[PDB]
Formats: sequence, structure tokens, C-alpha cells
Amino acid sequence: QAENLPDFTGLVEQASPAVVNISTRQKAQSLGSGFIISPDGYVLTNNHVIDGADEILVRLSDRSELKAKLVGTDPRTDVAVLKIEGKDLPTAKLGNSNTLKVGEWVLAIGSPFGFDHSVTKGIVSAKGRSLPNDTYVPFIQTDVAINPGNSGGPLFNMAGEVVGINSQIGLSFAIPIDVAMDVANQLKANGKVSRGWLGVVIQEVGALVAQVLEDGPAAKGGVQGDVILSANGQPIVMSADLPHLIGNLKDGSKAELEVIRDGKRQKLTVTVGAL
Amino acid sequence: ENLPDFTGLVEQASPAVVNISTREAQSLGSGFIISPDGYVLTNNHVIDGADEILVRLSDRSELKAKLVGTDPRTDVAVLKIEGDLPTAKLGNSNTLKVGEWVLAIGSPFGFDHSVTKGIVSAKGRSLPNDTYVPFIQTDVAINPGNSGGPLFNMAGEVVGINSQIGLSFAIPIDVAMDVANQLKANGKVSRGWLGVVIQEVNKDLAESFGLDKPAGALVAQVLEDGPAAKGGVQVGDVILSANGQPIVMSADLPHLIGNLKDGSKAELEVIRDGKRQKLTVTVGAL
Amino acid sequence: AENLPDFTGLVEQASPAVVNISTRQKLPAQSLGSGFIISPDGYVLTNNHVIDGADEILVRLSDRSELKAKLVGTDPRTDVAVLKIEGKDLPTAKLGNSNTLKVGEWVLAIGSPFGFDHSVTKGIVSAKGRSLPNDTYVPFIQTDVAINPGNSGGPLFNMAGEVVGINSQLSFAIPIDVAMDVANQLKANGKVSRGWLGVVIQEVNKDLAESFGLDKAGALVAQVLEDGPAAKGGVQVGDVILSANGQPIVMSADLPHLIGNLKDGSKAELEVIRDGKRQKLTVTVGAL
Repeated sequence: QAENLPDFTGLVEQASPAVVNISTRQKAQSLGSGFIISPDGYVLTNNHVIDGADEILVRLSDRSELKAKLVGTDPRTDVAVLKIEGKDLPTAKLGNSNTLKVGEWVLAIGSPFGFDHSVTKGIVSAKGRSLPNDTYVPFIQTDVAINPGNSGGPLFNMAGEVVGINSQIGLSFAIPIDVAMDVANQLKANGKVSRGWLGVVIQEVGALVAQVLEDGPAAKGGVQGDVILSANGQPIVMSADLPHLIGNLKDGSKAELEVIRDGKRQKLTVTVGAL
Repeated sequence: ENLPDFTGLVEQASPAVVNISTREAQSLGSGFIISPDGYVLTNNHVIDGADEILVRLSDRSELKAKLVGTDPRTDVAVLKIEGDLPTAKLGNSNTLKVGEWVLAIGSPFGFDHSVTKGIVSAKGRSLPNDTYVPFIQTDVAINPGNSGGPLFNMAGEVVGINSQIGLSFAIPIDVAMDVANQLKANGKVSRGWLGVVIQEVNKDLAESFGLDKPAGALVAQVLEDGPAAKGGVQVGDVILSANGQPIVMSADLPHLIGNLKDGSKAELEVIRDGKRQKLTVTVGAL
Repeated sequence: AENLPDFTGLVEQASPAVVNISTRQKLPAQSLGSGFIISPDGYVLTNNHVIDGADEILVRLSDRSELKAKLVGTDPRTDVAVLKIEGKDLPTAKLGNSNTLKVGEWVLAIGSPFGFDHSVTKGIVSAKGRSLPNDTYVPFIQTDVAINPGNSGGPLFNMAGEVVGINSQLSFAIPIDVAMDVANQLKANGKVSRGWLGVVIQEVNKDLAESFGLDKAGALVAQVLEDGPAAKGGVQVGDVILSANGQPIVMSADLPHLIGNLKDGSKAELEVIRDGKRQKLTVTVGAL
């Protein structure tokens, strides 16, 4: 049987070229991994790989070394966009992470310690939009091996399409490529991600306001202990349905939320903010 | 790729995997449904110390669980909820072969399932520090919250309980089902016990005897007030027979005696300073 | 509803030769790790770090036979050890080629961690090389098999059942080519002899190639030594050695590797860049 087991050698060969090493210099010190999403030198990575670096060097498989300026970064999704200078650079095909199915085979490729690629296989362990410690950023979980230096490299389906950005944090986490490409479009066009802001901490039940704030715009509209079942007309089946919605709202726009307090249903409007 | 994957197996076998929480609800681990009327398996060490036990299904229903019974030695616990629940098919762990693909499913933090693939790394009934529970070892990934959930063969049958207490450990489903039948019918596993603690027999400790095949159980510490003390057992005694069953394995001994009924005497054949003899012990319980 | 192939048949054919390595002396039966039989008359490979400090070495087969082992030889630098036990037609592991191992290939580590019983873990080839920021010599394979206590020193199998590495530990293995080289040396001489550098070197990126006039490679000596054979040759620190005895140096680790295979006392002709000028210096190579 075993000799008839398919393997990732062709996939490694076809999908490694676009994966790069991200380093900085004191003024060959590896910071992590990343990949090329366009032949003219746009590169994705993690915010936490480039944070604190000033001169950023991108190191290719042909072992070219290129100077990178930081196009933009988003700590909340932990996504960073760099730009280097080339023409017809090897570029990674991008896929859809919403069609990723739990149980599918995936392949992480990094360039952890200089120009060389390192490769690890696994499956999709889980997907979601939530954690007990956060209600914001959707995630993919895989049982791929954890490496220092692989963080920021891409996560491949068996067709060689990027389905995620392998961020390190025994299961390993990745940013769904749908979210990362969204964030990267934003950073590329504006330099920063804008997110509509609510002065509330929520918990599940709708979304159960567990801590409304002072000087939060929500306080200007209402008080704590309110189960928000819709905002701007969209049902809240999950508490995590709410922040992304508010996040996609433009600061200053009105948001109409329906809340239940004591069996009583009501509606309050808020001029949403940012950050 | 033409590589087969576990998506269909995940769909068929996740529904019966449940989250175990206590009392907002604090996730303790995973478990699975072994009968459509609500008997649920898990680890003892997932529910130890919990008082209010909540079982959280994939449909997001939450059900109250009474502790049917627990066995710390095998680390198996049986809970009961009230509902035609999705039920996990059970398999045979003795026919599990090292190198077979397996799939662990958990429900680690809330209603959502998490999944990891691997192979059977090893099987046994022994470790340098313990003789009393057989084990499966796999190279499945280790998760907190996956503990107590099932371990599936590629056909969707449970072959083990993922305990993981850098390879991960599972209780063979044969042993877990044995313990669960006992817990379900009596509330406690009753187990026959001998006072002496034994060690294996290698060719370095093969003296006090003329035995020329490393086998048996080398008593390393005989005890007081154990019925074994009444049998006439001395430290350095190689137990080759228990009730007629050969002891090629040191672990052949504990499991045998464990299934013995308390109060029933067990006739053992031992070699003491080269001489072969037989002494009977009224087995007890822990 | 999808059955991929598995490793059960591979486990059956390739486990028999994997053995446990133990020692016996101490104050209150001790497994040190794993190894494998590479010859039916009892030659056994393992890691240096498994037998280091042991006095009596015991080799334990799956048939539960226990055999006394004489230490044929060891090489800490590659972490390779060769033992000898006494048998005839012992189960023997087929050996393969590690240079043809491709990143992405499936591999199977087999160990015998605690006693006579075998443990098994699967994975792929994650990476290959001969260099790391912590060493400029040892070639390596990296795999994502599980890391186990007791598996170290056991073999790493390709899907055909040939040994491609020694699972030394992501997990590290010694490529079987290097290990067999080292084992032939230990078996015939008792020790591996290696030619001596006289200087520790560093890589050449773009910045250090602009530093000292280096157009576009080589090995940039980062620390020349005293009484090193290079010192007798005239090697000042900051020297890019591009060839030695005619062999191109594309990366720094090409160098020790070369010098390692040179016989002590033999000629070393090195081509260096010194403050923009090209030159050649001769060295009487040494040994560790």
C-alpha cells in the first residue's frame, strides 16, 4: 500500500518558489516567512514577523536579496504587506478559504532560516470566528507541525492555492486567505485598516453585552446587560456575528441595533466610531 | 491531489462527539455518545472534581449529565443525558494494526469540533511505571480539550478513547467498553488485587531459579496483610502460573488477577530458590 | 468514506531490524534509545548520544533476545555510533540513498523506545541541507514525524522500506549516505579522521560582498585562528575563500566539508580575496 501513497513532492516543487524569507539587519537575522502574491513584488506576511524591524530584507529561492518597504500592517488580524522590486517574480496562486473543509489535506511552506524552504503537511482541524478569549478574528486550525520561522508563510491546499497564512499562534493557526486578502487590499489602498468600533465587550447567549463602556459610543445609546439580536437588520446567531458587522461599518455611520433587556424589545441607534 | 482525505469521515463521525463542561460554562474536555438514549463516554480526569456536568452537542443543544460511573485506573467515565441522539459506532481495538490511519475528534472549547489525523504508533498493556491498563499510542496531534473524545478508524468506528495523559495515548475501546458495561451495571469497577508489586523478567535478574526463558513476574516488593502474605510469598518469587494461565508477560499477571472475583482463591505456581511450588491466596479488592 | 494507503505492511517488513539500546550500571533495565541492524552478523547503527556514558551496552530485539554489544566506534560530530553483537542471519535493514530523497516524500520512523516493543511514526521530508546558523558542517534531513523519547538512534524509512536516515532529533535525521560513510570509517579504523580548518567562517550575503570588493559566494573567514594550519599559511580574517584545491565554494559549508575529507598533512591550495586583490595560499592541513 505505502508505496502507492501520494505525496507532496510535485506540490512542493510547484508551490515553493513564491515563499520567501523575511529578515532584518542591525544598523541575515531571520524574522520569519512570507509569500509573493503578485509578480511585481507585493508580499504578505504576519504583522508579528516584521514588528520592530526597520530595514526589511526579502530573500528568494534563487537567493536574491531584496529591499522591502512596509506597505501596511494590521495587528488585529496579524497581517502585513511588504513591497519589493522585481518583474515577473514567482507568485502564489490564491484560493478560497471559505470552501476549505475540515479534514482536507494542506501543506505549509516556510523559509525559516535563510533562503531555504521547509515544508510540513497536515489537515484542516477546524475553522471558526471565535475563541474564549476573543470574539473577532476568524481562524483555520491545522495539525501541521509547528516551526519557528515558518510563521508568515502560506498554507496550501493540494491544488497549490494559498488557503491561509500560517501564523504560529498543539494545533497551529492560520489566517483564512479571504480575510487576509481583504485586509491586504485595504492596506494596499489606504495603508491601514479601518474598522467600525463599539464600546462593548460581549459574550454569547444573540450577543450578550457583558461589559458596556463609559465614553464608548454604545453608552451614548444604551447600557449594559442587553442581548443584541440584530444590528442594522442582520440577525446575530453568534456573538461573533456582531463585531465583524460593526467592524465593517464606517466610522460615523448610524447603526440601528435591536436589544432585549427584560423581555422588552427596543431599538437604539449609534454613530459608530473607529479602533 | 489524488490523495484521499478525511472530509467524509469527519461528516459521518463528528455528530456524536460532544463537549464536556462544568458549572458561564467552563469546558473540561470531550466525549462521545455510545447509545441514542444518552449514554456518553469520556475520561475520568475530564470530569474529576466537577459537580454540575454539561454536555454540549453539535446542534448547540446543552444537556444536563448525571455521572453514571467512573474508573480512575482506566480513566474511563460514563455520563447520562436525556434525549434519538447521534451515536458513534464502536469497533474492535484488538484488531487495530500499528501503521493504520486514525482520526481523533474532539469538541475542545464549546459546541465546535476539532479534528486531527495520524497513525497507530504502538499497542500494549505495559509501561515502565505501570502494568494495569493496556494502551494504544498514536502520533495524532495533542490538544487540550480533545481529551475524552473518540479515536476513529477510517471506517468511522471508535477504536479508542483519546486520553493523551511526544506521542498521544488512547484507551483501547475493548477495555473502555468492558469498564463501561461494568460502570453502567454496578456503578464501580470491582477489581481483584494482589499485594505484591512485580517487575518483568530479563536475563539479568534470572537467578533464584533455574528458569532459562525470560518470562513470569518478578515480585519486587511483597506486601503485608495482603492475602498474598497469607499465601506465603517472599520477595524474589517468580510467579509463572496464576490459576493455570501462563505468565510470559509480567502484565499477564495483573489483568488476570484484576478480573478475578474478590474472595475467590487463586492458586499460583512460583519458583523460590530453584524449587517449584504452589500457594493459594484469597484475592481481595483495592 | 475515503481509504488511503497505510504503513502496516511497511511496519511488518521494516520493524524486525529496529532494536532497543540499553545499559545496566547505576544506583536505583535502562533503555538509552533505538538503533538498527545494518548487517546479519550483528553490526548495529545508532546515535553517539544514545551510548555516551554507558558502560555495558545491551541490544534488545523484537523476538525479545538480549545481546551484549561491543562499541565498534563513535563519531560525536555526526552523532553516529556503531555497535557489534553476536548472531547469524539477524534481521537486517535495507539501506537506501539519502541524496535522492525529495522534500515532500513520505517517511516512517521506527524506534524501540522502552523494551522489546516497537513504536512507529509517519511524516514527510520537510527539508534537506548541510548547514544551519549553529553549524557549518553536518548535513541534515528534517521531517515532521512525531518526536519521541526512545526513538532517537532508530532508522528513518522511505516507503520502500530502505533506510534513508538515522532519526537523531521538527525532527532531525542524519542522511544515511553520511552515516554509512561514517560507519565504514568507524568499522575499519575505530575513529573518523577529519582535516582541520584553522578558522571559523561565515556566509557571504550582498552586504559583505560589497564590503571587501567581492563581486557577486565563497566563505568569508569570520575568525582566523592561532596555530591553525591556515595561520601557518597566511590567512587574515575577512578573507573570502572561493576555491580550495580547485573546488568552487558557493556556500561556506562547501569548505569544512572539503577539508574534512582531506587527509591530515596533505596539500591545501586556497584562493582568497584580500582587500580586493586575488591570491593563493598553501596550507598543511591538520586534524581535530
